[PDB]
Amino acid sequence: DVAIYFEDEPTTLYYGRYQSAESVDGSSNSIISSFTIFCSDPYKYGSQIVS
Amino acid sequence: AEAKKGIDVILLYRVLKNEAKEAAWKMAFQTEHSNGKSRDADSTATKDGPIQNMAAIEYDFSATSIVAVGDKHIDELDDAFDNSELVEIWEIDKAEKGTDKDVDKYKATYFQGYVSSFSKTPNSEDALELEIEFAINGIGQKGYATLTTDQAEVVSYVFKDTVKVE
Repeated sequence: DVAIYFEDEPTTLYYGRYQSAESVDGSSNSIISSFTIFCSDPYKYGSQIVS
Repeated sequence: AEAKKGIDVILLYRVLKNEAKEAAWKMAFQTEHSNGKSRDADSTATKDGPIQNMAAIEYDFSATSIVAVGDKHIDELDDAFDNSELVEIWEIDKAEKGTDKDVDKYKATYFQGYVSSFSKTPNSEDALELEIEFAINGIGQKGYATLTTDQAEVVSYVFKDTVKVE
């Protein structure tokens, strides 16, 4: 597992890793496709607080 | 050079089963007909550019004329449509003539097919009109065809005197 950050949520933390991709066409040099990430701990953490 | 007129192209018909009894006849009062050919082009995209794969030939045929009084061949075409028999079609061009071994012949093309449409709309102020469509097998063949004297000329009068005809 690794840490994943997104710019529209600057105060969250994610855990997951790459799982699979999607097929791409071999007839062009401009490609649109997607891949899937698998998060097994399904919760979204925040900053650390020590009290 | 000289342009080519569309009035020099005519059509001939004959039912297949009567090929050993009669010669092809000409349908009277023809106005226009349409002949078209096309192929379906399938395009596959590669990193170099489109590459085209061609398919078979599709024929599109149609005819139009004016029904004449006392003409028996329309009945033949109607019967052929009813019983679904084969029909022969000749497309003869009168502006081209043969040179060496075909002195009295014109360029033509040969087809066979069925009849798949037979329509007529009579109104109260016009003349009767007929429209026919065909479905064609195989590929048309090329060659040279023969036209008789009475089917290649137009009839007109000549000078006459001013005395009583005896």
